[PDB]
Amino acid sequence: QRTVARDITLLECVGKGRYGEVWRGSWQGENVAVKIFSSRDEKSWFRETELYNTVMLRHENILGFIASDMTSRHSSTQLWLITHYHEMGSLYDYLQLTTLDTVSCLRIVLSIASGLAHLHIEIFGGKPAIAHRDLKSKNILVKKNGQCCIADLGLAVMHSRVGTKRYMAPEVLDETIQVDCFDSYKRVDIWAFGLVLWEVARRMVSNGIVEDYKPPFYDVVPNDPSFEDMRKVVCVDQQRPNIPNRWFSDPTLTSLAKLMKECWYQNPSARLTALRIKKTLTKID
Ligand SMILES: COc1cc(-c2cncc(-c3ccc(C4CCN(C)CC4)cc3)c2C)cc(OC)c1OC
Ligand SMILES: COc1cc(-c2cncc(-c3ccc(C4CCN(C)CC4)cc3)c2C)cc(OC)c1OC
Ligand SMILES: COc1cc(-c2cncc(-c3ccc(C4CCN(C)CC4)cc3)c2C)cc(OC)c1OC
Repeated sequence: QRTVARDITLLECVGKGRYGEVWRGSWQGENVAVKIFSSRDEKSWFRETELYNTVMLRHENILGFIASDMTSRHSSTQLWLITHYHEMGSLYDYLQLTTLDTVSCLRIVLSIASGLAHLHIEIFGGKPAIAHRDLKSKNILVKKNGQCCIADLGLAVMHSRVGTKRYMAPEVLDETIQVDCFDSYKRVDIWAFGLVLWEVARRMVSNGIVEDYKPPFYDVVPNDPSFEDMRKVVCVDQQRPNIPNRWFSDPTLTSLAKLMKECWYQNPSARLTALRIKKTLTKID
């Protein structure tokens, strides 16, 4: 009645960590991305699989799902997540070398805001509201058309492993987050979005000037900062990323500085919503 061609050829490893590995693969002559999970991070595969079994997200700024595969091995279970492949790689990767102009900077950040607002919004008929819980530049991929997409729903929570410590909001670091209020999780994503917006804005040229790529808080915490390192910076001293003087000569960067400030309020309920961020970004330039 029909052949079901399941063979995926793994061609090149494009990422390896404690999570496991990501591979460029081939299925029926087309590139796919294959995430192979470590034993240590099986729950990330289960959570993303459970979410996609609940709602088949389809959005230009969400990494495109293809498949979740569990295969029985002699002494172990093998877990793969198969997605669209974005050959330009992560935003983290891309910003290291590349500088941006006004149009490319805005296109990047508005595409991220678009993906994030899609996750956050409940649609009746539709989708549950979704918070990401690990938004960062390594979890955003660059597409050839200049838009980005959001990746890795292994920590996501639906309404109707913990986050990367460098990007944790103050209420996560001081353990005051209202864990029974779904809006709490959206506001944690907004904080992290503001940090990503800062990372990208630094790489936008104005008046012949650009900042070097740096991760958020590069100047105040070590590599692999501890919870305590982050809590002292963000909660106790209430530091925020630096806005360089040169941004205030450029109307786009002046507007982006204002926006990122309104993602970083200590009071989570004062932060902008993803929908409000989108509207603000459509009115810039
Ligand atoms: C099991 O595993 C994998 C399967 C595949 C795959 C390969 N060929 C064809 C298919 C297919 C799709 C859909 C139908 C429909 C047709 C309409 N009818 C009314 C209901 C059924 C049938 C067949 C699939 C799903 C790829 C994989 O990897 C890319 C798989 O591994 C994860
Ligand atoms: C998993 O991913 C991929 C899958 C496939 C693929 C392979 N065989 C059959 C199908 C299919 C056919 C028909 C229906 C429907 C059509 C309308 N109604 C009658 C209900 C049933 C569904 C599915 C697909 C989608 C191709 C892909 O790429 C070209 C995939 O992407 C990598
Ligand atoms: C963040 O997380 C996930 C990401 C991906 C993913 C999807 N497309 C492309 C990539 C990629 C491709 C290529 C490079 C390099 C190699 C060549 N060049 C010299 C520099 C660029 C880097 C990255 C990835 C890593 C898939 C995932 O799941 C299957 C992820 O997990 C949810």
